[PDB]
Amino acid sequence: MEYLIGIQGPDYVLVASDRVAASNIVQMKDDHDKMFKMSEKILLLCVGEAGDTVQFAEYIQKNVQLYKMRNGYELSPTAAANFTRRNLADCLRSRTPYHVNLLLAGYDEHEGPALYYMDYLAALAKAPFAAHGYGAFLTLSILDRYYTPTISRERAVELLRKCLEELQKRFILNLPTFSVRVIDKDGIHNLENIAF
Amino acid sequence: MEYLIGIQGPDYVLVASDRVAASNIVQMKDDHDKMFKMSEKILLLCVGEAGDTVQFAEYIQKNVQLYKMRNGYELSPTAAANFTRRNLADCLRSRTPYHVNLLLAGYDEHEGPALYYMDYLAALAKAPFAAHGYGAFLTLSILDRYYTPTISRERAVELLRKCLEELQKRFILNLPTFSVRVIDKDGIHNLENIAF
Amino acid sequence: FSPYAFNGGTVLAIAGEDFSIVASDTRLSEGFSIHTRDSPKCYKLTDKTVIGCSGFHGDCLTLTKIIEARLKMYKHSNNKAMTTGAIAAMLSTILYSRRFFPYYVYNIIGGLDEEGKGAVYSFDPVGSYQRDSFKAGGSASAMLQPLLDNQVGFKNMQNVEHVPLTLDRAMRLVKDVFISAAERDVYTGDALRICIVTKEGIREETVPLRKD
Amino acid sequence: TTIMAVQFNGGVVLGADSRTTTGSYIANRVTDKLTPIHDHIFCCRSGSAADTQAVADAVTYQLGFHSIELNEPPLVHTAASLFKEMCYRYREDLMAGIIIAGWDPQEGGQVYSVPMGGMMVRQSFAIGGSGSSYIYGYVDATYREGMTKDECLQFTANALALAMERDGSSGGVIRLAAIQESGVERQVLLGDQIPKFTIATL
Amino acid sequence: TTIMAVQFNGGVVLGADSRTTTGSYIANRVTDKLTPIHDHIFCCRSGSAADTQAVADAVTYQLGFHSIELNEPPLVHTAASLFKEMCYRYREDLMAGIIIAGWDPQEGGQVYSVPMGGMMVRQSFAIGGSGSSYIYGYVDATYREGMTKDECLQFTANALALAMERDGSSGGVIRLAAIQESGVERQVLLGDQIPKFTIATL
Amino acid sequence: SIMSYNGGAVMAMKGKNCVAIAADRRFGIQAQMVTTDFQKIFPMGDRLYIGLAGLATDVQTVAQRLKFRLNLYELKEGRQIKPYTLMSMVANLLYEKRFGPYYTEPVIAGLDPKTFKPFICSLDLIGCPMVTDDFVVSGTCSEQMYGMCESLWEPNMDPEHLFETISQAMLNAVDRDAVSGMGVIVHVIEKDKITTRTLKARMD
Amino acid sequence: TTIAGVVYKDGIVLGADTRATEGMVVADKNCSKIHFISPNIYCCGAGTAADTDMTTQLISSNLELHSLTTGRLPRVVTANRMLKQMLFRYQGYIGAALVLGGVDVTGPHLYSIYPHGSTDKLPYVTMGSGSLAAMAVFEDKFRPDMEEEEAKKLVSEAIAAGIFNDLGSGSNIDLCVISKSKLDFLRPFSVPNKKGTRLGRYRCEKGTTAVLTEKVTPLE
Amino acid sequence: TTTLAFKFLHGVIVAADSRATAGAYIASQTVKKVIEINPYLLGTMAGGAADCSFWERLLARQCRIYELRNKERISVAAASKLLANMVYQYKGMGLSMGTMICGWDKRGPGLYYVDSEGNRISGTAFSVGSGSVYAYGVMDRGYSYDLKVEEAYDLARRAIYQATYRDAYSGGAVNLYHVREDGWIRVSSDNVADLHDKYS
Amino acid sequence: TTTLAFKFLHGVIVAADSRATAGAYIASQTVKKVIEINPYLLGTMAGGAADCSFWERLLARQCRIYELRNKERISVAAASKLLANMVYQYKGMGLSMGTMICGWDKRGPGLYYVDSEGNRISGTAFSVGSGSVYAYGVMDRGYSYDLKVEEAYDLARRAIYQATYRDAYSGGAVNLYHVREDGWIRVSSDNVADLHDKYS
Amino acid sequence: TQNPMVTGTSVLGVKFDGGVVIAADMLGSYGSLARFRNISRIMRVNDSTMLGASGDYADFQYLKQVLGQMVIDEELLGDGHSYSPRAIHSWLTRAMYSRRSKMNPLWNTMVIGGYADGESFLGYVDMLGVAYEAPSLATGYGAYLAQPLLREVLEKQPVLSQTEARELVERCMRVLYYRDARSYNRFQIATVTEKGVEIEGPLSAQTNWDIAHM
Repeated sequence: MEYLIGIQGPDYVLVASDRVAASNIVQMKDDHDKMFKMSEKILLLCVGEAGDTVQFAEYIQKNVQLYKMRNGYELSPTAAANFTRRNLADCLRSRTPYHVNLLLAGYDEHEGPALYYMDYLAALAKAPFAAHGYGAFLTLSILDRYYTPTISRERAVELLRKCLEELQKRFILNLPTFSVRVIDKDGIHNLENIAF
Repeated sequence: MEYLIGIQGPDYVLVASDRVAASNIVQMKDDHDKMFKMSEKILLLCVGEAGDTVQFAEYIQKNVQLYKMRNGYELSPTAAANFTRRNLADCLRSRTPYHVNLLLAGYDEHEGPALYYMDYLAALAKAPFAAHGYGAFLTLSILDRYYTPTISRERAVELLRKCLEELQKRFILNLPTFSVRVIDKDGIHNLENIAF
Repeated sequence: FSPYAFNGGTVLAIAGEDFSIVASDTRLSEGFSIHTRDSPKCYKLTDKTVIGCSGFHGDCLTLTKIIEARLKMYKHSNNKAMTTGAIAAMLSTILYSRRFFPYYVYNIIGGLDEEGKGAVYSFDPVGSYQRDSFKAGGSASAMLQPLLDNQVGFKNMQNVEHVPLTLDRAMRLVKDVFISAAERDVYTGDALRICIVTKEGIREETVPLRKD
Repeated sequence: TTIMAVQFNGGVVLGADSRTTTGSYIANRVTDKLTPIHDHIFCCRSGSAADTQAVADAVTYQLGFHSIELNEPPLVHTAASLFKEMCYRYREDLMAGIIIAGWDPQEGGQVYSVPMGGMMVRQSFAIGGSGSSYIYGYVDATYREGMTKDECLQFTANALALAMERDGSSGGVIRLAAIQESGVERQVLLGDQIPKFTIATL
Repeated sequence: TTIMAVQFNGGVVLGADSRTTTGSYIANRVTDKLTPIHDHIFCCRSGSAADTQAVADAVTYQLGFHSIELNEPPLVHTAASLFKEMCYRYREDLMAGIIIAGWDPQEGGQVYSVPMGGMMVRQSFAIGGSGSSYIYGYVDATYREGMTKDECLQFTANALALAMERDGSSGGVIRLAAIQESGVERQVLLGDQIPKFTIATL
Repeated sequence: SIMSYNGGAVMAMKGKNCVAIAADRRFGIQAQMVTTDFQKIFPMGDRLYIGLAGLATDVQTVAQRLKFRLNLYELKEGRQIKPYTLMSMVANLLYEKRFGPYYTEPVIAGLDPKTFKPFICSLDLIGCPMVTDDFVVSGTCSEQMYGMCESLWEPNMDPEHLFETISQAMLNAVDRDAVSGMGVIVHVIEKDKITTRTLKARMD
Repeated sequence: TTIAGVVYKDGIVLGADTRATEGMVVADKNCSKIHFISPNIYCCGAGTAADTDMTTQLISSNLELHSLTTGRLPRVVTANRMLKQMLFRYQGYIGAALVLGGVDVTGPHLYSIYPHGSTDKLPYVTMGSGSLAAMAVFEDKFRPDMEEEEAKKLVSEAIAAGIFNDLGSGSNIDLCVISKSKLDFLRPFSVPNKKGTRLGRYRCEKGTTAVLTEKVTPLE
Repeated sequence: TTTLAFKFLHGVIVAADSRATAGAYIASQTVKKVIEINPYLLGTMAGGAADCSFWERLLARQCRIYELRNKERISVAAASKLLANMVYQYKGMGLSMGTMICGWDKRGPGLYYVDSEGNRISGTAFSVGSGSVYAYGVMDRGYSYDLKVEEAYDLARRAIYQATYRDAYSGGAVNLYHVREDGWIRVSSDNVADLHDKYS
Repeated sequence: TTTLAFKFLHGVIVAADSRATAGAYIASQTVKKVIEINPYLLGTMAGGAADCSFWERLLARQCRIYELRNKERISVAAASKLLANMVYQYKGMGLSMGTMICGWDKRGPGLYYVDSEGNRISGTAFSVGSGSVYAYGVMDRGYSYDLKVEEAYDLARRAIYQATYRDAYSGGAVNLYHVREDGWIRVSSDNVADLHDKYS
Repeated sequence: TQNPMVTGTSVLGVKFDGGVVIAADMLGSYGSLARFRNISRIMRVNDSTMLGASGDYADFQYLKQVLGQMVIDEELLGDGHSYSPRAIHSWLTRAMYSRRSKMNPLWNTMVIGGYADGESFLGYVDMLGVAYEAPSLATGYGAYLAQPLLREVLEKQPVLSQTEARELVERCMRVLYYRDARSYNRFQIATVTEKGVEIEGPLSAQTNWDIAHM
């Protein structure tokens, strides 16, 4: 199972994900990237079925890039999150349904930071923090107990470490490295990878 | 999945096993012991079904201890390995079959060190080295390439580290600590636990 | 061949300071037909203990006879009648005896304890039980429970006097919730039998409900 | 359901039961299982009530349009050919055993049996439905060649009655029909008119 | 399989087919389905060949031992009671429809039908087996009270023949039997002796 | 069951010259809560609201498609849609997917745009409308809502009295249901104002 | 659901119960099962409620179009034909068991249409979960060419039989008398079931509910 | 259901919820998930209500008989072994019970986890139930062996409260216990609604 | 089947076995599991013989057409993407193919793993087949990025040989390839029986 | 049994002023075919009790022979103690339930009619062990077709006379013949009063087929 996690702060949104690409019982990759850049200030985290995630994530990416190309401006985090929910919901009862769970993080100049949670049945929900996978059951209560709306960027990273540390001591799966990014007014920044 | 491993040297037999006791998706224990002392120079490593292992391993232990009590001498590694194969094979077609995979390590004064491999269908096989579990597929070839019959005790431990290190980089499961013991003429010795 | 059948029915229990009420509808059904409109689901155990049984009528009859026999056997060897708490404890073990072919009955024991206070014990098919203030079982158990929590336990109410439940007031409530349960639950109807358990024996009442 | 059709010199004699059941409940006890396709062409229906009604409707629409274009009375074999085509083409869906019977100037009185699969066989007499199993030995020992129109009416009524008494899916009244060059002679045999047969007693 | 038993004044008349099939292949074409339980008590067998043979053997062992202890000719009803007991007790395993028929001094000629479930009903005549479905309407319209021993032999042969011609599991020869106070009269009706009935031709 | 996958419950009550509509705020997959402020009631006019319970994905899809049609309808013939006409529009929309329908049971509550007569109704998944003169419920705890509604509802209730009745009804109904709760929102529609309040409910 | 209909001396009398249930719980206490097809033709519906409503809405809309084109009074055979041809084409997927009855130029006609597409033309029919109870009343009291009041009495008795014996039937009894000169839609025609009067008043007093947030939005 | 138990420097802390659920309908909000085997032994319940209740009661009877025969109390290791051997005979039959046996014997504070599957492990911090995954996170993040008694109560209470907030089959009130050398004591029983206003 | 590929400092090393199996009977001991897409591109096969062979051949045709249209060779990333998009249309239909696309383009040595499931990952050391688990162990234990060309050959050879020794569906001969800047070259093809006498 | 073979249809039963009347057709069906047309489905337990059964006929014969032997054993003692109708109904319930608990039920739905100490008894016992008493019973298809008519008459006239009950039972048989496809037009009628049990028949109902023309 793959692991996704997002934390929205006052004027920034921190996201992280595992870097493991596994086949049967072996970790084929230890530095796999599960984050897809949709625009300058929009990040799409996707997990799920083998070929479904990349296939779906890249389709949404191409359309969001196309939007800016012909319009000049970029799609906002809210509009991008609704566009992807519509697409995913249109394939639900279709011939080829996408089994993907995802988090949409972005930063709008007028709306501030935004974090969206979307399950495989295409139900869009805005939240202060969210997680995906089997490791979300062991870390959602950690966030619940320590998250505060005015949490600083330095404290957000410290909070993220606690969750990731819980997975190392309680999860049966082996997830050693994590990709950590942050989106704010300046754009998307690549934070140091958290490894154990 | 649990992991067992045994390596027989010129006049000693080294064994190791994971210390994880897992329920559903969480590691309930991180220092669980899977080795059962049958006698002064006999060790029984057992893995498998929830209550089957302990239930079966303790039954065999009690009978081996009883044997010495009424006879004076202890059962030899070969005799103990045949006694446990008989018991396991008698329950196969019975009402309550034991789903346990195990390794029997011991040291006889006249026969030297001995390592036995027994699967859940009760097929006894003597070997220079053996392993059990899903992690045996990723470590049996490592042993194959580096094991030599005259391998020293210091080199045996070094070889074991390589196998355990392979699990940390390739296995999808999280097995951080391992119990390491060695049986020779002096008896059973508790080696330092190998952790990562 | 299926050994079970849903015959509907709904038992209600209410404990008071010096009383106990066990009410239920008298309709027995099968599928979409009505077997009989006169089938009480309340059984008098002792002189201060009354049991209500809903679910598979076949199991209801057998369980009821087993309990009656057990009460007589206990009196023969202990020279005294069984108390409500003892009957509840004994019933728990009787239900767990058939753990792998359980009784399809929802039991509710309502009587008085040793101090003369109203005692109500709700049960689960395999034997799990606990003492409560009030309890509802059967087809309309999820329809009445919420109302009792509100009207008897004063849940979700702010400034309220929390006045002690009296026999008079309890009688009104019982009749009212059963009237509402007959309008929505198709298994509840015909008549309502009320069994009041006080210190002066057990009293029985009967109120007519919707026939359709 | 029990349907039967017998042929004689003049034309044919059709007859059936009137019971329409759903499990053990009789939905209709006075059903008319004898449908007129044309002036002298009838058809008994057995199997599925909606399947046979849709098939009989389609054939009736086609045969009438075909009869108007040709400006001639349709042949009985053509009506059987139209039933056969539909019953074979949709043999996986439809569940109908049709007996087609009638009279035409070119071949006289003909009875065609079109069973479930969609084959088509001409017979001197035919029986279908679930109740036909009980009367195979009786129509074999009782039918003779050279029967008159009145003898066919009695023989058909006797057979249907014997099947109705043994079959749970048959019952009600007996609806007979006589087709000739003249026209159709419909008639119902109610309760006491139904031929009776004593029950072995001890 | 088609078995039949009819009773008259003197005694009874039993008859059956001789075909034993396994799917579409005839394993035995001259099978004797009429088994003697006692001197005047016979039984027709239908259903499973091994089930009915084991049941008939058991009854025969019990009835003979019972008849020796009582020092009296066994009653036909007692033989039916022994068949009924076994067929009910092991109704889940056994697959046998037995017709018991015979004669005794206390009740004369009696026919008892013991169908698959294990119930037991006395009749003036009975029919069993897979081929009996085709002859229900014929034995209903043809049987009359007051038949003689010779009339029962013809009526039974006619019915069995009609069923054999329609049933795939019936065929071969017809084995009749007449039981009376005297004894048993066994007789076979081969190929040309088998009653014939013309086929409707066009 | 597919309808109890996300949980939820909606309610509608008729007053004297007003209507009330309430719903739970919990959004969750099976036994795990994700958010506690998921919108279930959507404004379809100034005094026309619609509640949607069932599959969360279908709740948003049906709510978005209904707005699409309603918007076009109001532009075509410049007038606000009538409560009864909206129920027909929804039924039509639901019956379109007769064989493989949306998993949501809508509840409509509002007042007429020219007479302000209270109107409440509820449809099934395939679009079977059902107008009542008291209350309508929809959700996982429908049995508990009926019990509360049947014994608390009174004819001709004023806005203040109506609010209390629907509040107690939903509050006590969602407390006996595991997959429903996490807060209650109530909309009391009057002739000149719309009062919206969140209730003090349990968070377990 | 209990729907029934009979053909009296000079017309058609339809009747049905008013209870609508979703599972084993009463959803609607006053539902309408008698649907309007045309001025002289009405239809009773059983089985799936959504299917019966949409199917009768379509056939009635088609008959209205047909009636405008020809400029004549619609026939019951036309309605019977349209419904049976539609139900047969959906291979029983549109569970709509209806009791069609009306009066045209050829007199009063009663029809019973099943979900698969089969139709029957009888003097009296019953449909629904409690159809057997209504049939029992029709099998013991129906007489050919009855008076209007006698037909209304028999139909009421039939509907009542299903209401008090079938768990899926209940509430009131709606009737529909159709003749050559009139059409009386009696809703309801009988209210044999009455809800018991509340013994207490649990009126929620203002301030009993704790509020966290509140917002008021004025309108025009 | 959410039950948790951890042994620090001052004994064992045992907490649990009080919700019973029959499908999706809340059957009860006051159920007792902790069983007082004896003065120095506690047992938690999770899974099958009837199963847990019955076998824990049977275990209590065995413990009482054991003390009468040898004139001494049974150890925590011996008590849990008795329960493990008991339910092992009906292995695969469908029994559903996850229990935590806690106490204080000759080897100090003892905490064992025993289920119907066949597991019987000793440890320092366990969590059983459907809301056990959520309790683990909060527990482990604030768990220390040197934790003060008051701090240990707040930790256990908070752990259970967060599990009821996420798990739909958990809620009611948090019943807390404290196992010491002198025996167990009922610490508190706070409703989840009251804890919500205190933690916010 | 056992195929392995790793990219060190001197290009990519590609090795595989040559055994084909139809159930438990050995169909062949000389099957080619490496496909020469073009002079600078290689493709490995594992799983469905007909599947791999057909889609890799279709990929080769697309690569050839791509080079004629743009007058330049296709990259390793673009080639693997073409194969990933190809087999994604028949996802869930039963296609069984695990392939490794190796080559040398503008970004240096490229190694991609593509299967019928939908995976398309780039990496430095992969292993596909039923004997892939055994190859991983030996490969990883002796794999270094600074490995000399001769050392890289021995590693790959030994890795495959140990996999055929443990895996019943692996055997035959080890065919080795070496991808460089100038293109791939067939290094060697040693039988497993001859390697057994050299390693012992 | 697990699979019922030859079965009988519904059994009607009504209580009247001074007795109980029970009716049932004499037909044993084998699937949809009417095999045995002259079998009795009503039995006389003793002077005050009579029993009617629907369902598997072979199971009814076994119960009839077991019950019959119980009455003989009880009459052999001659101590002034005979089984009442309620005691026979109680015994049947326990027997039916015991068999259903062993997953080998007696596929029968019985109707018990009796008259003891000036009180008429009408009991019902199904195959699952579900037992109860009522003023009028109807098994199988009688519950949907005869019960509605019987209940309607007992709502206006709770107490009926012998003639009223007898003629009301004949109206139910006529309706059963019309709408039940597993029924026969030849039934039996048993009545129990203070004088004992009286089995009448084979009777037939008078049918009308005027709707065939219309």
